[PDB]
Amino acid sequence: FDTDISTMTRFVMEEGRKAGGTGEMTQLLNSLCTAVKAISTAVRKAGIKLDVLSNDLVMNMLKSSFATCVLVSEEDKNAIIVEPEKRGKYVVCFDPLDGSSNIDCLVSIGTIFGIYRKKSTDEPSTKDALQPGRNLVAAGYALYGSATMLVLAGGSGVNSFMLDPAIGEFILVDKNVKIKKKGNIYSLNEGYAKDFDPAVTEYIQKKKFPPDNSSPYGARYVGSMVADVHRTLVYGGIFLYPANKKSPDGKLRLLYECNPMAFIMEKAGGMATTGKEAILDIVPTDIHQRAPVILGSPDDVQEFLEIYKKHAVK
Amino acid sequence: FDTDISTMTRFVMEEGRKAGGTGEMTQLLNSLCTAVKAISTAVRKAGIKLDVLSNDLVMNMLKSSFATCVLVSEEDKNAIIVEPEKRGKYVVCFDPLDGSSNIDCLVSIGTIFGIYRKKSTDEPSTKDALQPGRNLVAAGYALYGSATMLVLAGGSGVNSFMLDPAIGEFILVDKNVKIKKKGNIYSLNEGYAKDFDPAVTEYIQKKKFPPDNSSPYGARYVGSMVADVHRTLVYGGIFLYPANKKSPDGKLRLLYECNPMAFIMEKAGGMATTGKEAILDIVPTDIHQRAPVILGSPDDVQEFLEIYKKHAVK
Amino acid sequence: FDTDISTMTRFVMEEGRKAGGTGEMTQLLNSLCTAVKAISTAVRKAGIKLDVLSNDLVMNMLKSSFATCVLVSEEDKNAIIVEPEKRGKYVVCFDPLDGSSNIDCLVSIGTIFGIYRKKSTDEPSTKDALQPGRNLVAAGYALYGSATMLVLAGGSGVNSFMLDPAIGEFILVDKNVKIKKKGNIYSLNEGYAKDFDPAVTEYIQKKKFPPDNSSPYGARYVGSMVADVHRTLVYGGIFLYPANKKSPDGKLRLLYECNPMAFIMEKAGGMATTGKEAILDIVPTDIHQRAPVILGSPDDVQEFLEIYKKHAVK
Amino acid sequence: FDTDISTMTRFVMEEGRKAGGTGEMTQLLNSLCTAVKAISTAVRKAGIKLDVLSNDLVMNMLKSSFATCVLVSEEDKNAIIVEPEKRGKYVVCFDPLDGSSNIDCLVSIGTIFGIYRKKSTDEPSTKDALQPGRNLVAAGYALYGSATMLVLAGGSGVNSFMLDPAIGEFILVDKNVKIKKKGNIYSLNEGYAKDFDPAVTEYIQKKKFPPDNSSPYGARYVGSMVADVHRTLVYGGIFLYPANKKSPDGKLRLLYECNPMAFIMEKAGGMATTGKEAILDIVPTDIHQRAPVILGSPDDVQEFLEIYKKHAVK
Ligand SMILES: [Mg+2]
Ligand SMILES: [Mg+2]
Ligand SMILES: [Mg+2]
Ligand SMILES: [Mg+2]
Repeated sequence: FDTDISTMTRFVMEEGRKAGGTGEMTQLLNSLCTAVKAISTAVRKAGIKLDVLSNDLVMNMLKSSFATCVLVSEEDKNAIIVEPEKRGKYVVCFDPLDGSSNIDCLVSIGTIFGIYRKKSTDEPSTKDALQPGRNLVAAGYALYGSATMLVLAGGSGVNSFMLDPAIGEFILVDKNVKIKKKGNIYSLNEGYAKDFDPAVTEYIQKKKFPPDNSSPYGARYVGSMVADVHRTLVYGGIFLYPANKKSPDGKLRLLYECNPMAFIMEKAGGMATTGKEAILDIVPTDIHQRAPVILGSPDDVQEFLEIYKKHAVK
Repeated sequence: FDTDISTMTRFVMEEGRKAGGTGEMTQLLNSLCTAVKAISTAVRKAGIKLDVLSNDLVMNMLKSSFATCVLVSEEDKNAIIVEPEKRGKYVVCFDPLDGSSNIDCLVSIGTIFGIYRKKSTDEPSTKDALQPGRNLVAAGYALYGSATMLVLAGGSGVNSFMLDPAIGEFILVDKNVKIKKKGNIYSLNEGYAKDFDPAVTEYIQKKKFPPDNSSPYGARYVGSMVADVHRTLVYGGIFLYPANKKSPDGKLRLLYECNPMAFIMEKAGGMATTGKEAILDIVPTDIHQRAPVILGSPDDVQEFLEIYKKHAVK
Repeated sequence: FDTDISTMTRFVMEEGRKAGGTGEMTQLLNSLCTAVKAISTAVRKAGIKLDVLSNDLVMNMLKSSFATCVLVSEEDKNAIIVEPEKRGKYVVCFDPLDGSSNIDCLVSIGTIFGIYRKKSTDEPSTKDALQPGRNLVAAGYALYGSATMLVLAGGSGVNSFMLDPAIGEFILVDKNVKIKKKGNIYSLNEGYAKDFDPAVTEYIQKKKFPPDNSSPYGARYVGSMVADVHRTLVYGGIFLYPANKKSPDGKLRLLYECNPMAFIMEKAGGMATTGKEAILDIVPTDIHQRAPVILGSPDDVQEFLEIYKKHAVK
Repeated sequence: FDTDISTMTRFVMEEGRKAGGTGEMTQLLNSLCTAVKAISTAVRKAGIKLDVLSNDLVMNMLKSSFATCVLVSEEDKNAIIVEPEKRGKYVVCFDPLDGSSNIDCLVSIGTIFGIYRKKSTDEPSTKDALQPGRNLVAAGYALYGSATMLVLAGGSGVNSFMLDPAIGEFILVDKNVKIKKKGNIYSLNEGYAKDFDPAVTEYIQKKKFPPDNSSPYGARYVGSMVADVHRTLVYGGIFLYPANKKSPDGKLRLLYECNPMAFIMEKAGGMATTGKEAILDIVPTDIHQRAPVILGSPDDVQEFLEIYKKHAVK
């Protein structure tokens, strides 16, 4: 066995010692890890709804952290104001179990969260949760796959942690990851080819028949956001979830879905945009607001952006 | 805890009692399950090559089963003749760790196997492994995902088993599964759109702009065969791995990749073909021979087949 | 000869003048009658496939009616969208030649159709054909027997028309028919006695050994749906096509087989159910969907229903 | 002046060309518009009863349309059977001049109508007017305010038309309107606070002191149904007319008041319910039957519904 275990806690603990945290973020992240480990377990045996189980699990651990004041979940109509006695300084937006639809086919589902520091001195309210993604102080997700992973983006980089099931701790596996500058994979559901705007139809076209005669990009789309975004972070490329008829503003939620993934992308060196603007700069008006997202290696989203404006004729 | 555990072993044991097996198949399948459980473990922590580890693991457990005589692996140039003392009546073709390429992105990789009964009275040789897929007596795969699954197709149906990590046994989860008649998902790497033959280009086209004005099929492609084939078995639809420039005969291997998946499809009520002929009817000439594969719900591969012949102009 | 001929056309023409039709239904029904008359002829001499001939015949006459937009046939994998120029407001579901299997033994085969008014303002699609039977505006069948009959159920009753071969017109023969309240004949293939659920086994039993010591019902089963359903409408009784092993959801199709016959039954004063629910209330998900059917005189299907629930133990 | 005028007639004329109408609906709607324009005029100068004038006006224009057979007015004890010579296929329910009580204070009063297609082949009778709101083929109202508006809900959406007094035509102003998902205004006469059931008292309470500390909803109640419902459709929010002591079943009439407004709400993307059930699903027993109504943005009536059942303890 190893005598010096590099656990996530040790890591967030060092990090917090720089800025001089009170340690709340550590309580927050520890509580979160407990919820994630419980979910990985439910998932690894749920066969021999989980959605509500996961929501409650994450909600309860978060509250017991004494580190939060406002909880916004994909699973809740309204924002949650944490009791005064368990109150703390952070606002956390989360999607307890994402990809919960195609869950049977074992397609890598996951948990997504974004953490903001409350700014107003007054009583907590939904307003605290309506901050632009650029205001996030931490963000990440857990991918429940062959192994349970937790990717975390602090204000100093992206680090990948893998759950060691023998001791139930997330061990640092990759430190300060950077997304490659240009990738060879594009990802999106081409089954909606019929509703795609001309910009996307053109961009895709340039992928299958490159004009400089290079090898065309390969296609890859899992169907679960956390899965597609993770492959993107890891091997590079681009991920697209534009608007169509069935979802004229995109299908992915802004607060607890696009923002946390946008923040991780930038910290990783990638980019995240709506075509018009960067996801992190969008100021939210509603906690369940959606947004179109194009994200990935910088050289590919930029190439996308040119084609976007060539058609914006602004 | 449950007092009556429905383990895979109990199941293959009942099944074997019908035909009146000597019990070799049970030894074979038990040895296999041990190898799979060891691999799920290596995988769940391989981060904090596996290919060769897995090959050796599966090879060794198979030999110790006293149930086999000829082993054909994706990882081996030639077929393996099992020692006389450990010799048994079955020939097993396998792919120890498939999807071993995009393994980092947690995209559901797996193990694939096909089991044949030796027919010739003479000394074992490669010839024993060169039988048409229709001659298989058992087949299945293990999907290493959120949970480790083992799908098995005996001569009586397809059953899904999920690994209970607490006791290390595969518990029967789904009995005699049937693939839906028609699905709404199509799966293939459209990044090779440029090399696709007219039949596929047309079929795909009919998917994105249905002529009867129905809703178009959704796209889904994980990149790992076992993953894509499993989602197909589960939610229905179609999976396509045709030939192109880089692979003019298809990329998937016949013996230990297409055949086992073709056999499971048929037993599930689906179909598996090359366009010209059914995968199970192809008589192999080489153990590493490849084949183009179209497989899935019957109503979709048939629809594909019409378009195939409309272009075959035979 | 008669100076005042009571033809079907005159009849649908009067009827249409009530509701104030544009006359499309008349064009539709006239085109249909032409197809039926051509088929009766092919049949009356087919000896000295017809299926495909009949499908094309009915398809072509329907399109030329300028009264339809979506055609669903038993003979077609998908629904048919009628050309814009020949487009009209109705959706018609049909089974061109039913009983086409035991056709040699002269056992009364026939054509079945159901007519729906399109509801959506948008482009025609399969969805227009997926309406519950209770939405039918007209329905009927043609029985090709000793005489060619056409039974039609408008929203005002059931009328029987017989083809006068001398002038090639269907003359009204029976106006507003009503099925008797209770009949003395039961109809179903008892050769599947082995797969029958306990409810049916009990019901049949009460038929051969009536508990009130009355005379037992006679048995009658032609093998051709249109034939059995017609004898039922005429002399009363009950017709049963439940589910078994070979057909766990029933063998008869919902859209163009059970629905049109269910609608006629109700309009005739009879009932049509699956055991659980009335056939007309089932909302279709697929154009080739099947359904178990019990239909006939009200006093008999009700008696059946009691025994059904006595075993449902819901 | 504009060379291409987008009049309501042109619009209902295009729409009718889809379904293939005989043109009756156009005659119907044109006759209606004439009655509305005459009323807007009487109203714009009635100062320098109107109720009976309006009833007669609408009754006469409707009859001259040759498009109706049964007329049900708020102003008439019984239903009206239209003469055979002027008879047509539609049944129209209407409230000629609503809000006719607080008319002096200039509070936006209006005309409300609902149109049904007759179904029975027999002689017209009151029964034709007793169909559930979900059976409506068209519905709308005219708001006589700063401008005269006509809101129409066809089976394809809601469109707002404004009367151009210079040429006396209703010009399309807003196409296919959608009610916002959640609004910030609640509307009801709180002066009956004393008779309100606990569900409403609680819901209102959650509006003035939001539990998630958000800004409380503003109050707005004009006193005239058409006015309150129109502001609701336009800016979103919720409208409530529950039952009390003075009106234990609600005050608004079902046929020509709640149904037409319920149909418009749904077509607009909103909802309309009694607390127990949706207004459109209520099958009428009497032409002057009343119903409690809660209607508006979906996110608000749903929030209401939860509180309704939390108190139904069903
Ligand atoms: Mg989600
Ligand atoms: Mg392989
Ligand atoms: Mg048939
Ligand atoms: Mg009124």
